[PDB]
Amino acid sequence: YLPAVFEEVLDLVDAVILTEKTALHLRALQNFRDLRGVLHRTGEEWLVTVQDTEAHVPDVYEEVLGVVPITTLGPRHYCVILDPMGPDGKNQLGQKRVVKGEKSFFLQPGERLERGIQDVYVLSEQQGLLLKALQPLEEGESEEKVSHQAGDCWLIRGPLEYVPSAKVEVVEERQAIPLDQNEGIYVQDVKTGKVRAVIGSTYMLTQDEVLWEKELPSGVEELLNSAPRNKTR
Amino acid sequence: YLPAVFEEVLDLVDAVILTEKTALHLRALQNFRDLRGVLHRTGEEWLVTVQDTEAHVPDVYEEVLGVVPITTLGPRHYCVILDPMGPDGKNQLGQKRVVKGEKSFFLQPGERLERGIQDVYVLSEQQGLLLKALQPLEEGESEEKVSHQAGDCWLIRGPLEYVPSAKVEVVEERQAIPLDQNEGIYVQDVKTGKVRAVIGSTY
Repeated sequence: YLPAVFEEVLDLVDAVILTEKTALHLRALQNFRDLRGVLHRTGEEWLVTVQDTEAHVPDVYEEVLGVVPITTLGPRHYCVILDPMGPDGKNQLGQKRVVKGEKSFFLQPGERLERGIQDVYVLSEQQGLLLKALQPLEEGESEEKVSHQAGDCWLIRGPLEYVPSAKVEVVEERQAIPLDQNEGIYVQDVKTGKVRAVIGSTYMLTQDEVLWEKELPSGVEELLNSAPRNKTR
Repeated sequence: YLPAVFEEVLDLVDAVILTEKTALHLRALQNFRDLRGVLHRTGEEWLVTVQDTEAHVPDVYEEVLGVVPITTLGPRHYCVILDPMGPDGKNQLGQKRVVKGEKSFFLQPGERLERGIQDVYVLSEQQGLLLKALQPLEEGESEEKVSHQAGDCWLIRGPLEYVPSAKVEVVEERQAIPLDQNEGIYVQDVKTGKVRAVIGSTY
């Protein structure tokens, strides 16, 4: 290319190789159309991928930001995208989206993940999850398909795979209570304060229950005759 | 070859010998067609083998990455290929494939193995494997051909050969319990907490 008398050469541009594992983050420096003829006003940010071109060229009206990696959610992985791209083409700022199930995408412009690629909750017959409805009376959208108030809590157990819905928060992992013949623990139903003693077979704590402490007034060294006895047992 | 006035010689190229035990990993530097006339866009990566040519030549539009060894799975060997090449011709990123049974292939571009050439589980009448369904209610695809929930666990025993399916994880190797006349151990059924004492024969 011979530079004309009126033209001035600055430098060569290198079209960054767009692979399946990478995407190009660009931003408009003025109102124009890119190589594919797409309307890009000043300030707007967009992504470029293999679907568009195998190598897009940093244009004079395009500012390169970086290289977006294909956020790959494995078969038992999930993530919570903050400020997710709505259908209108703007970030839903102050909201969040949940995605999972062998999916793979590029993180849309002006977004991020809460934790970033979390392991989908998988829990057996002896493993439970205590959840809390932080938002409002969702009768659909949860495994049970039942309404949860906005503040209360509940427990989900059974051999299944759970994931934090876009309304709820996980409180704790209900576990660790195996009982046999002539053995048990004390539990207090917090809602009513009904202290009781369950014995016999293995028992997981119902949503409103919690381990209760039974004090023995100077009768410990008698019936215990090194380790401090479990006063909830 | 006499270099013309307008042409400039840089250096000689050596076509790397493609054997049955080796494959050539190449990548496109621009949109073009290779010697065999195959469409290769920029950034794309492909493999070359004895099936194509006995010695393919690093071309100017081809970038040499390395030499892929034929990953040879023996008669009692297996492997778990991460990001396996789907039928569309792209890596299924975030997934994995299981292969075994005297097989031998070249690792497709942008892939790897979990452990890399594992010994297929072989276990006698006194050897068991505790497994855990990490994923969802697979009624087919396992030896038993029965559904497993997603989180529970089960045991497989008997004189057979097992392999980790593309859904399950091995927990432990059930073994080490031989009993005879007037001998036994205490066992607790964790699901119900039913502590009991089995005696007599091996269990």
